[PDB]
Amino acid sequence: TTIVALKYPGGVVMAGDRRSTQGNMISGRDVRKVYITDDYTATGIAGTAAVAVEFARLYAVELEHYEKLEGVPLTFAGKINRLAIMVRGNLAAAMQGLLALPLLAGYDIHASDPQSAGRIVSFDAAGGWNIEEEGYQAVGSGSLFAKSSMKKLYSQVTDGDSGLRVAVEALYDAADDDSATGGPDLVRGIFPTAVIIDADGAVDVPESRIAELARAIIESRSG
Amino acid sequence: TTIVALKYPGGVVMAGDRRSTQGNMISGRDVRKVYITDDYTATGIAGTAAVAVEFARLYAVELEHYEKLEGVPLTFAGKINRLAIMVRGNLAAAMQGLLALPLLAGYDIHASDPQSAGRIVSFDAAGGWNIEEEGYQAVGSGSLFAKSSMKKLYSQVTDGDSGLRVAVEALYDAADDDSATGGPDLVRGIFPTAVIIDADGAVDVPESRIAELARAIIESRSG
Amino acid sequence: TTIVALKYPGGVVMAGDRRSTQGNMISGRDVRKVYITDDYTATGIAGTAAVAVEFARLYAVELEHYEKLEGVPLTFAGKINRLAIMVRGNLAAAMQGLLALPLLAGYDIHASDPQSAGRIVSFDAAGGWNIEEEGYQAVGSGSLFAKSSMKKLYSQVTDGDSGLRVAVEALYDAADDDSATGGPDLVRGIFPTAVIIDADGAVDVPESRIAELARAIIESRS
Amino acid sequence: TTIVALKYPGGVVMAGDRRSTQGNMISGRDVRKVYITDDYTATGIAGTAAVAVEFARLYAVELEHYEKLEGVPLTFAGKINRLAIMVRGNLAAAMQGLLALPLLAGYDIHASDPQSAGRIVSFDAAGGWNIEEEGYQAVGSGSLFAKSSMKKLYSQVTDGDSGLRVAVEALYDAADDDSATGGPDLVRGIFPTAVIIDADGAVDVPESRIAELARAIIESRS
Amino acid sequence: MEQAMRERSELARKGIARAKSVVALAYAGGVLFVAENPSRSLQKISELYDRVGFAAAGKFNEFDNLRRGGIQFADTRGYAYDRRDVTGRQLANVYAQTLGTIFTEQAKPYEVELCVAEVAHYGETKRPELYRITYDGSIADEPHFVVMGGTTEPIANALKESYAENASLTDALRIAVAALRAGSLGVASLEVAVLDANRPRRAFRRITGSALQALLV
Amino acid sequence: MEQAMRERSELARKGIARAKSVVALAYAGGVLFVAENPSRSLQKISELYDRVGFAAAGKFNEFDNLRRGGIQFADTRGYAYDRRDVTGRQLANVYAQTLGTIFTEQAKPYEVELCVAEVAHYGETKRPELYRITYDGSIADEPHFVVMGGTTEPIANALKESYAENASLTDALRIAVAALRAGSLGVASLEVAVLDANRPRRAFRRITGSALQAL
Amino acid sequence: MEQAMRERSELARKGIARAKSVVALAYAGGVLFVAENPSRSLQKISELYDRVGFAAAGKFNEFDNLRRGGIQFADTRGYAYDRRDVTGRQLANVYAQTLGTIFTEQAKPYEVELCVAEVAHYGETKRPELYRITYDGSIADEPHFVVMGGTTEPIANALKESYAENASLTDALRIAVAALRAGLGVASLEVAVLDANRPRRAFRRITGSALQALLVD
Amino acid sequence: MEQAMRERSELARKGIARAKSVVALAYAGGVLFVAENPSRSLQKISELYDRVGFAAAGKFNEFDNLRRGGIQFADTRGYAYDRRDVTGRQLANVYAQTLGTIFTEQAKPYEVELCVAEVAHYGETKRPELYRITYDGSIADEPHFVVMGGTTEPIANALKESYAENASLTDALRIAVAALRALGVASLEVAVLDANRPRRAFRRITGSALQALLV
Ligand SMILES: Cc1cc(C(=O)N[C@@H](CC(=O)N2CCC[C@@H]2c2ccccc2)C(=O)N[C@@H](C)C(=O)NCc2ccc(F)cc2F)no1
Ligand SMILES: Cc1cc(C(=O)N[C@@H](CC(=O)N2CCC[C@@H]2c2ccccc2)C(=O)N[C@@H](C)C(=O)NCc2ccc(F)cc2F)no1
Ligand SMILES: Cc1cc(C(=O)N[C@@H](CC(=O)N2CCC[C@@H]2c2ccccc2)C(=O)N[C@@H](C)C(=O)NCc2ccc(F)cc2F)no1
Ligand SMILES: Cc1cc(C(=O)N[C@@H](CC(=O)N2CCC[C@@H]2c2ccccc2)C(=O)N[C@@H](C)C(=O)NCc2ccc(F)cc2F)no1
Repeated sequence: TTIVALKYPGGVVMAGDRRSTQGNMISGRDVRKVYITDDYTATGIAGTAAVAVEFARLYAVELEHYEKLEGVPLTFAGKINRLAIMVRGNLAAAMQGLLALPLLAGYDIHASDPQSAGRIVSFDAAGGWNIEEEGYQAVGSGSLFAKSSMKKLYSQVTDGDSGLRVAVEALYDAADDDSATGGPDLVRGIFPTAVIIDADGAVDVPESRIAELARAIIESRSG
Repeated sequence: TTIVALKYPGGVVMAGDRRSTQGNMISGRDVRKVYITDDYTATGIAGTAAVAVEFARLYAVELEHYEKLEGVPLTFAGKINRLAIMVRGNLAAAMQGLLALPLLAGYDIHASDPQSAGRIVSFDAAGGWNIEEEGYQAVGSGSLFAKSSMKKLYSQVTDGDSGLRVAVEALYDAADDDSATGGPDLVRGIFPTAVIIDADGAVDVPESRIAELARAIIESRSG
Repeated sequence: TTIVALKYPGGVVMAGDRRSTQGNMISGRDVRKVYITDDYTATGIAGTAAVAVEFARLYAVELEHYEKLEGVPLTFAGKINRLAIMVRGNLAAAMQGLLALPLLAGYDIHASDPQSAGRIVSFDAAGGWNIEEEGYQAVGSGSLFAKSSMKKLYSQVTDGDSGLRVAVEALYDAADDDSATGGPDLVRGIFPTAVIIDADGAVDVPESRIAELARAIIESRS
Repeated sequence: TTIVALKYPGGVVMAGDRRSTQGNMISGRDVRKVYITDDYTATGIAGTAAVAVEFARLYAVELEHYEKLEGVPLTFAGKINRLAIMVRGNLAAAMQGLLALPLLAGYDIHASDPQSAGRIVSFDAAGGWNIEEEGYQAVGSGSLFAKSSMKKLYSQVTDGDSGLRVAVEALYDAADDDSATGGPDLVRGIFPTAVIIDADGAVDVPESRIAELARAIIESRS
Repeated sequence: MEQAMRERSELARKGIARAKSVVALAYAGGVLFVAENPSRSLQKISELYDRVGFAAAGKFNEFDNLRRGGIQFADTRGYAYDRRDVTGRQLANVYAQTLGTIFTEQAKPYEVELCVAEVAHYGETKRPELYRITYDGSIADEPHFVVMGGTTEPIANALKESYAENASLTDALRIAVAALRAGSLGVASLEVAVLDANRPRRAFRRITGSALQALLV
Repeated sequence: MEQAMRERSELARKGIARAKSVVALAYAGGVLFVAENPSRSLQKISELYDRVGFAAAGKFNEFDNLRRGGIQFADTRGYAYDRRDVTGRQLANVYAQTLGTIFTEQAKPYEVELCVAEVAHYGETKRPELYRITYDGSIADEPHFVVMGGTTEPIANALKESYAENASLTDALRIAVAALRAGSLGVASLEVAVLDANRPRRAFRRITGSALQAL
Repeated sequence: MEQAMRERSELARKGIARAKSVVALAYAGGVLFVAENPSRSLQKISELYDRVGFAAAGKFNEFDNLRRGGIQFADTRGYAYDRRDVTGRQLANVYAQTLGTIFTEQAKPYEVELCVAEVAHYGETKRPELYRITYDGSIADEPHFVVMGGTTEPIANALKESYAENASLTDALRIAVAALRAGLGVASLEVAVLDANRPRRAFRRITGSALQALLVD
Repeated sequence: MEQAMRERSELARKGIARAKSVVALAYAGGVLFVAENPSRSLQKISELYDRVGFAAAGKFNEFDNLRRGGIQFADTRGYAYDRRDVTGRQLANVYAQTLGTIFTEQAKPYEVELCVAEVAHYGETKRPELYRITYDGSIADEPHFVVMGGTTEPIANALKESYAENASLTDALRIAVAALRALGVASLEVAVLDANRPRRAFRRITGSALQALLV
C-alpha cells in the first residue's frame, strides 16, 4: 500500500492506491483505501485489509456518534486522540500480524486563517501521533519512495489542483518502486482514489480527473 | 475444494465440486458445499468440513432470524458484514487448523441497475471482505486454476446458460490440476452442484443439466 | 478397533470387534463397542475406551431425555446434530490423546421410502458428520481394510442375513490385516457383536448366528 | 533524545532536543519533549513517543485535578511520588519495549531558602526517584555526554541566562556525540526547546533566545 | 397475596378488553390470521418458524417482546437440533410457562393474549393446530378458530354459526371480517396473513394491498 | 397494584401536560419539527440517524437520556449491520420497549412524550413516517402530523383544519406555528428543524436565526 | 408514588430555602460569583475547567459531592478527547441527568442548587453562559444573572432593576453585595471570577486586602 | 420522607444529649482536648495524623468506627502522595461526606459528633483550625472552641465568657474544666496537639502530669 497526504493553501488532499496482495499474489485491483471519515476529515490506512476497513468504519461511526450526542463536532485534537487510542488498542493484534497504520488528513474549521487550516497527522503502531508541519506525509510499503518524491515535487503545490497532481505523481513513484503498491491501470481504467478537503468540506475527486493527471504523468515520463 | 461464482446479465451463478479428503485419502464423493443461504444469496465454503457446514447453517439461520425479528431482510451490505464477523470470530481456531473461507453470491433486490444487480463477495481468514467488480471469483485449493480458466472464458458469458457452462468448465480445470478438487464422476453420475440466482430468487440447478454440461466439456476436450 | 455398518433392503446392520489394547498389549477380549442408543439407532465408537463409553452412554441418555421432555423423539437429523456436537465438544481432549470417533446406524421412521429408510452417518474429530450414500461404511484402525472388503462383497447383500454375513466377513478381513482389531476367538467362544435395525426397531443379533457365520467364513478360506 | 535540567541562583531550567527516530530513519524534526506540567514544574521525557506524550498529558491532568478537588496544589514530594507511581505502572510495557523515562524540574514555593528552591529529580524504569543535589542532570541516549559537558561548564552558571546557555551547550554536545539527539538545524530554523522556572513561575523560553545562544556556540567552536 | 393476584388478573383483563380484536381460523389451505389494525407498519401477526405462526392482542410492546422471545426460542431449538423438531406445541408450551412467570413475578402483568398456529409440512396431511395462551399462562387447544382481544362473545358467536371446515381462502376471509365487524372494515384497517400449507418451506405469507382487496370483493 | 399504576399514569400525564408543546408534520420536502423552546442551547429536537429524527416534550433530562439511548441504538445497529438497515420503525419500536420498562419498573416514570420521524433516502419515493411513543410505551402510527406536550387537543384540531398534504416549507411552518399558538411567537422562543429528504446523506438540518426569521 | 416524590420535592425545597444565598452575574470581564459565606476554609464557589466555574447553595457535603463529580467529569472528558471539547453546556447537562437520578433514586434528595458558568476562551468574542440546575434535575440557561438559596425573589428583584450589561468589576461586585443585602464585609463573603482575559485558567478568587479594595476602592 | 428523616435526626440528637461532653480549645501552644471520660481504656480523643487530632461525643462503637476510618483515610492519602498533603480541612470534608451517607442510608443514624483539629507544622506560624461535624454531615469552621455532646449551651456560654486567646496550658485547661462543670484525673481524658513537637503533635496528659497541671 501507499497513502499520501499533503497541505495546499486552502485545504488538504489525500490519495491512495488500489492494490491488494497475499504474498506476491495480487488479490485486489479496485480497493478503496481512503475514506471520508467526516465532513472535514479523511483517513487512509495501510496494513491488514480487514483491520484497516474496520478502523475506518468504527472511527467514522465514533466521530458522528459524539457529534449527535453533544450537538457539536469534536475538536481536531480530539479526533487525533480518538484515532491514536484506537491504534494503541490494536497493538496486540498488530504484533500477532493484524497490523494497520492510519494517516489522517483534515481541515480545522477552528484554525485562525483558512489557508493553513489543513492538518496532516501520522501514527505508529503504539498509538503515537505527529502533526506534520512540513506539508506532506505518506504511509505504507511505498511511503519512503512517495515521501522522497514529494520532497522534490512539493514546491509545485500552489492550490488544490496542483496538490492532487503531486499526490498522484507521488503514488506513481511509489508504485514504480514498490510491488505492493499498485500503479495506474490504463487497460482496466482503474486509478488511485483521492479526497480533497477545504472550507466547503471533504469531497471525493472524480475518477476522470485522476485519470487525466495519470495520463499526463505517464506521457511525460515516456516522451 | 473449488468454489466458483460469476455474474451474468441479470443474475449470478455459483458451483462447487463434490470431493472430501483426509490428506491423500478420498473420504467423500457427493459432498454439498454450495448452500442457498437465503432467497437471494448462496454461500460456498472451502476448508475444514465441520466448520464450513456450521458456517452455512449458522449464517442462514442468522439472516432469517433478522428477517423475522425486524419484518424485513438485511441489506446486502449487512449480510456481507455478518458473514465477515462470523469468519473473523473463527480466526484463532482457523490458525489452529480449523480454517474455513466462504464465497458469497447474491442478487441485490435494492440495486439501482437491475442488469448488474448480481454480487460476488470474497473473504479471508481475518474477516476481510471484498465485493468483486471483475465479474467472477473462486475460493479453495483449486481457486487459482478456476480463476485463470474463467479469465480466458468469461467473454463467452452472455446469459444464464453460458455462465453456468463457464462455471462448470472452471470447476473442470480446477479438478484437472488440483487433486483435492473432484472432477465429474461419470461412472457414479456425481457432478458439481450449482445454484443460480436472478430476480426470481435462488434455485438449485438440476443434476442432469450439470451432467449434460460436463459431457459437453469432456467431448470438447477429447476431440 | 473396527466398526462396520451397511444398508440392506429395508434395514441396516452394524457390527464391531471385541479387542482392547494398551500399546501392543491386549487389555480386553470381550469389549462391546456397538450400543443400541435408541429404539431405531445404534452407535459404534472407536478410540479411547473411556471416551467411547461416555459417548454411547451420554448420547442415549440425551435422546431419551428429549423424547420424555417433548413427548416425541428427535428427527434423525437432530440425532446426527447432537452426536456431532458431542464429538466437537471433545476436540481439545482428543488433541491431547483422548480421541474417540462414533459411527451411527439407524432406521428413519420418517423416511419417504421404507426400503431406503436405512441411515449410516460417519463423523470426524472436529464434529464433522457425513451421511453415507454408497451403502456401507466403517470406522477405526481397521476401517480401510473392512471398507475395501465390503467394496468387493457388497453386491452379495440382498437381505438381512446376507448383510450380516458381509459385515462379519468385513470385520474378519479387518482383524486379518490390523493387529488392533480382534478376530473370532474360537478357543474362548467370543465373537463380534452386531445389531440389526429395521421397521420393527433395533435388536441385538444373537451370538449363535454370528458364531455360525464366522465358522463358515473360516472354513471357506481353508 | 537528550533532556537536561540545571539549577541556577533562584530557579531551574530544562531543555530538550527535537529529534524523533524509527531506528536509523529520522521520523521527526520538531518534537516538543519538554512540557510545562504545572505553574511551577516542567517534565521532559525520553523513550517511546506515544508513552512520553501520554505521561506528560496525564501527569499534568493529575496535578491540576488534585488542585481543583482539594483547593490547594500537591507538595513537591507528592508530585514526585505521583510521577514515580505512573512510571512504575508502565514497567511491564517498558519490559516489552514501551520504555519512557521522565526528568522533573521544579521550583518549590514551600522551600525555606528562596535561592535554593530549585529541584531536579531523575527516575528509573522501576519508578525509583532521586533528588539531584549536585546542580544538574540529564536523561536519554545522550544524557552521559551532556552530563559530562555540564560537569565542566557548570561553574559558569550565575544567573538564568548563563544557565540557559550552559543547557543549550550541553544539548549541543549530546547531539555532537549521539545520532539519536538532534542538533540545531540552521537550514530549517529549529532549535531545542527550553522551560525556565523561578519564583514567578514556569514559562517557555522564546525560540529566538535559544537561536542566538546556539549560534554563539556554533561560531565559538568554528 | 390473594387480593394482589386478583388485582393483576383484573388489570390484565381490562387491558386486553380495551384492545382491538384478532381472529385465527383453519381453512382448506392452512390457517388464516385476520386482525383489526389501522397501522401501516406495526404488526400483530407474525411468523415464528417454517410452519408456525403467531398472533397477539393487547399492549403492543408487551406482545412484541413475547413475539421476539418466541422467535429466539424457535431459532435456537431449530439450530441446536433440526428444523423439523420445532413444533407449534413447543412454542405454545414455552409461552404458557413464560406468561405464568410474567403474570406472577413482574412489576405489572402483561396485558396480552397469544395464539400459536401450525400447518402441515409440504406434501403431508395433518389438520392445522391452534393454541391459545392467556395473560396468566393458561393454554387451550382449539380445533377450528381462536378469538382474542376486545369483546370476544359477539365474534366467537358469529364464527360459531358461520364457520365451516375446509372453506376457501376468500370464504374464510369473509367469515372473519364479518365476525370481527360484529363485535366491534377494509384494507386500510386490516392486517391479514396466512399459514399456507401448500408452500414448500416458509408457510407464512402476508396478504396486502391489491391482493387483499382482490380477496375482499 | 392498580392504584400504583394509576398514580404513575397520573404523575406522567400531569408532567407532560405541564410542559411546552411540540409539533411534527410531513411536508413536500420531508418532515418539519417545530417546538416551543425559550432556551438558546438546550434542545428538544434532535437527529438520530441519516434519515431519522427525534422530537420530545416533557422533563428535559429524561427525554435527553432517551435521546442519547436512541442514538446509541442507531449507531450500534448501523455498525453491526449496515447503515441502511437502521429504520424509524426500529427506533420507535425500541422506544416502545424502553418506555414500557421504565413506566412499570423505574422509581418514577418518565414524564416524556416522544416522536420518531423518517424521510426517504436521496432519490427514493417514500412517504414520510411519523411515530409517537407515550410515557407508558404506547406507540401510534400517524400519516400527517404529531402533537406532543401541554394541551394537545386544541393544537391537534387546528392542524386537522389547516393541514394539507405536500405543503411547502413556508406553508407548513406557518400552519404549525398557528397550531402551536392555538394552545397556549417568534424566533427567540422557537426551535425549528427539518428532515430534508433532498439532502444526499444526513437529512436532519436546523433552521435558526436569520434563516428562520425569513419564514 | 406521588406522596414520595412531592415529599422529596418539599424536603429539598425547604432545605435550600434555609441555606445562605449565592449570586452569579456576567460582567464586561467575564463572570462574577458572590456568595454569603463566613467560613475561612469551606468554599461554595469553585473552578471546574479552564473557562468553566461552579457555584452552589444548600447542603455543603452534597454540593461538594457534586462539585467533585463535576471535576471528575471535566478532567476525564478533557483527557479522553481534548480540553476544548469540555463545555459549560456539557457540565450543566450532566448535572441535570445526575440530579434527576439523585432526586428520584437516592435515599434522601440532595438539598442543593447549582450554577455552571462558562466564559470565552482567551482572545475570542463569546457572550458568557450561565446555567441553573435545581434539585430535581430541572435545567435552565439565563443570559444575565443567577440566584440560588434562601429567599430568591428579593435578590432576583434587586438585580432585575439594577443589572446593567458590561458592568465594571467593582460595579458588578457593588450591585452583587447590594442585591444580596436585600436577602456584609470581607469576613462574610466568598468572591471569585471567571476572568475571560486570563490566558489559560479563567478562575480567580478575590480575597483579603484585594477584595477590600475592590469593595470601596 | 421528611418524617423518616426527622425521626432519624431526633434519634441522633437525643442519643448525643445522653452522652458525656467534650471541649476543644485553641491555645498558645496548640490545641487542647478535654473530655469527660471515666473509663480506664476507652478513648474519645485520638490522634489522626502528624498535626491533626480527633475528638468525639456520643455512642462509642460508632465514633470509634469513624475514628478508624479517618486514620485509614489519612495514612492512605499520605502514602499515595506526601505526609504534608494531609490536612485537617480534608479529614473534616471526608467526615462530613461519610456522616451524610450514614445519616441518609444506614439502618440507624450514628449518634456521634466529631471535632477535627489541626495545629501548625513545627516552626511554622498558623492559627489552629477547629472543625465540627454533626450527625447529619453538617460541618462548621470554628476559631476558638467547639463543644460536643450532652447539653452544650451551658458549656458554650461558660467559654464565651471565660475564653482568652493564646491562653497557656494551665489556664486553658482550667477554663476547660470550668466550662465542663457548668471533675478530676479519675474522670477526665485530656490530650493536646502540641505545635512545639517536631512531627507527631498529639500528646496525652495522664496521671501524675494530669493532676500536676490541676493545681
Ligand atoms: C490473518 C490473515 C491475513 C490475511 C490477508 O492477507 N488479507 C489480505 C486481503 C485479501 O487478500 N482479501 C481477499 C478477499 C478479502 C480480502 C480483501 C479485503 C479488502 C480488499 C481486498 C481484499 C490483506 O490484507 N493484504 C494486505 C497485504 C493488503 O493488500 N492491504 C491493502 C489494503 C489496505 C487498506 C485497505 F482498506 C484495504 C486493503 F486491501 N488473511 O488472513
Ligand atoms: C480436527 C479434524 C479435522 C478433520 C478432517 O480433516 N475432516 C475431513 C472430513 C472427513 O474426513 N469426514 C469424514 C466423516 C465426516 C467428515 C465429513 C464431513 C462432511 C463431508 C464429508 C466428510 C475434512 O474436513 N476434509 C477437508 C479437507 C475437506 O475435504 N473439505 C471439503 C468440504 C468443503 C465444504 C464443505 F461444506 C464440506 C467439505 F467436506 N478431522 O479432525
Ligand atoms: C490416558 C489413558 C489412555 C488409556 C488407554 O489407552 N486405555 C485403554 C483401555 C484399557 O486398557 N483399560 C483397562 C481397564 C479399563 C480400560 C478398558 C475400558 C473399556 C474396555 C476395556 C478396557 C484404551 O482406551 N484402549 C483403546 C485403544 C481401545 O482399545 N479402544 C477399544 C474400545 C472401543 C470402544 C469402546 F466402547 C471400548 C473400547 F475398549 N488409559 O489412560
Ligand atoms: C511499538 C512501536 C514503537 C514505535 C516507534 O518507534 N515510534 C517512534 C515515533 C515515530 O516514528 N512516529 C511516527 C508517527 C507518530 C510517531 C511520533 C510521535 C511523536 C513524535 C514524532 C513521531 C518513536 O517512538 N521513536 C522514539 C525512539 C523517539 O524518537 N523518542 C523521542 C521522543 C521523546 C519524547 C517525546 F515526547 C516524543 C518523542 F518523539 N512504533 O510502534
